[PDB]
Order: sequence, then C-alpha cells, then structure tokens
Amino acid sequence: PPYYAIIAGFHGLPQLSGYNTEDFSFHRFKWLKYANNVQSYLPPFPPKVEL
Amino acid sequence: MDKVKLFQTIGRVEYWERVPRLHAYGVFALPFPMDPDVNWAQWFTGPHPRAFLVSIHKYGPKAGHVYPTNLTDEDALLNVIGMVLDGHDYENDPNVTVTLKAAVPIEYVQQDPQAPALQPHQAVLDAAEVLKLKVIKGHYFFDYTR
Amino acid sequence: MRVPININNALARVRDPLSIGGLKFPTTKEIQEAVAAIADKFNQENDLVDRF
Amino acid sequence: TWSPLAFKESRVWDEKEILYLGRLADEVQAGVINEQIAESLTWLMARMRNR
Repeated sequence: PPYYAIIAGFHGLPQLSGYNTEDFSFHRFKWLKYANNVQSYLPPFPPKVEL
Repeated sequence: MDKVKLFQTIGRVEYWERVPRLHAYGVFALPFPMDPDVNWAQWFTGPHPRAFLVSIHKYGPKAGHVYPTNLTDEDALLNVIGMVLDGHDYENDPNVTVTLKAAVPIEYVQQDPQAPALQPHQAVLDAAEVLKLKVIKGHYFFDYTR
Repeated sequence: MRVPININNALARVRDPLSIGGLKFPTTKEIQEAVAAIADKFNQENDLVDRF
Repeated sequence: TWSPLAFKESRVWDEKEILYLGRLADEVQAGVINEQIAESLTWLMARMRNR
C-alpha cells in the first residue's frame, strides 16, 4: 500500500552570551509591573470570526 | 423585517485531515467483507476523523464478515482483527480495508459512534489487555497478524 | 489548510431550482454575488525575540 | 557546560488520500493532493519557527 511521508526538525537551544565574571550573576534584561489597571486606557478589540 | 430580509447563514461545511499513523512503525491491511446487519451508516457520520476496532466472525453463516467490535461480548472481544483508519462508504462498497498493524493515537480511537471525537475513549483503555492494544504513549500499538 | 472548494462555482450551486411556494409561480429577480475569505490579523507572530 | 536539544515530527499520506481527493464544488481529475503536501510542508516549517 503506497504512502508518502515528510519528516522535519532541528537541533538547538538558546545560549545566553554574557555573564558577569566577578560574581557569576546575569543582568541584561529584567521585567517590571508598572500599571495596575491600564486596559481602561485602551480601545476595544474586535472578536474572532468563528465561521 | 417585512420587505427586506438581511443576511442569514445557509450552509456550513467543515473539513478535516486524516487519522495520522506512525511512519516508523509500518502499515499492513487486508480487505474484508462488511457485516450487513450492523448499521454501518452510523459509523461514518461525522466530518471529524476517527478509527474503530473491528472483530471478525470466526465461524457461523457469516464467517469472514467483519463488524465493529462490541465491548460487552467476549466472543466479540477475542477475535478482534484490526481497525479502520480512514473512513468508508457502505452505500457503495461492502468491502472495507481493515488495517492489521499500525500505530494510531489514543485521541483517534473511538469505539462508539456517539462517543465524542478528539477525546480518548475510556472503555478501550479499560479493555486494552483483552483487545491486545499496548499503550506506551498517546499512540496505540497493535499487530494482530503475529 | 483550506476546504478545497472551487470558489466561483459554490455560490452558483448553493441555490435550488425548486423555488415554488412563494407566489405559486417563479418570480423574477437579479442576483449579484461576492466572496471574501476572513482570518484575524490580531494573532500576530513575535518579531522581537529574534532581534535578541 | 551547554547542551542542545532535538526536535522531530512526521506526516503520513495514505493511499486513498493520495489516489483520490477531489474538489468539493467541482469535478476535476485527481491532482489536488500536491497542494495539500505543499501546505503541510510550509506548516512544518512554520512549526519549527514557532519552536
């Protein structure tokens, strides 16, 4: 019974480049919670078309 | 409301993919007569993809005719021979292509026609040893030839 | 994936040639038609995390 | 020490999907599965970019 197949993929992982050398900490990006409620300062969005 | 009627949905057609099997494991299929007593048009209703375990009559007047396996009768449980992956039209063919050795997910094995699709049927898992389906992952494994 | 229909024939084939029961005879009418496929542009991909 | 990962998935097209798959509102000879394989190929490429 004739069939047909396709396989696909890769190898990898994201590497952090910089590290501190005196202590071994990392500081390049950080997050923050600045606004408690700010959805009121935003226009509404149209809904999804479930056809 | 009276002289002008607005838009209104008439039709709705949805279309799915097929039931995926493993490439690495293999396929083996042998075509069988369909048992005319069971209502086959119920088993091929919905557009969702499914697959269902099939047991063969060992003997009797309909020896060779295959029917969907009932999970209540042990003489229908022991003689299971395979599972129809794709789907079929009994209004044009009494001879379905039963697959004997394949590897189908748990999501796409529905032994009842009114059981909800895309959801694992539980009575197949609670009869996994009698039906000789080994579960190792999501994907089932069965070789009824050996 | 798409539902593999032919676009310029589905609208021509949806209607029925029975069409008797309104006035008990076939009325006249004029029909124009249109097709527009829809998909939300708000499910955007992330274009920042490959600049990092 | 760093170490990468591995990623694969696959497709199968059966014999009665390849052999006959027609248009729904048209009657053409069976050659439609080529576009279906093209869409699944592009979808697996997008799936790797999603990872």
